[PDB]
Amino acid sequence: GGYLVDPQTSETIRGVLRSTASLRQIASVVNVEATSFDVLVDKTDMGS
Amino acid sequence: GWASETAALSETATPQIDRITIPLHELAAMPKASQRLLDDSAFDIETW
Repeated sequence: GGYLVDPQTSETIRGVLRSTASLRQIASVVNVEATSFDVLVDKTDMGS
Repeated sequence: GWASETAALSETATPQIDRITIPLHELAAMPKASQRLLDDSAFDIETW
């Protein structure tokens, strides 16, 4: 009778859980719609 | 069995069962037709 019985497949196709910490949590994201982004940053300071 | 009146009938056979897998293959054709014909050939080449 082995052929009569068929196993109940599953409810969904479950997967391995992988971590979701992505450094996008604390870093600064910007919505840029150009081909690039230019951050301007003085590498030195003034004089007095 | 052809059981008697007083016989104390025993267990009997039961048919063994076979399973046959119809693999359900695929049959594909791919005819190519030029668009200059499909629109300029008043016969319905699409449905033909």
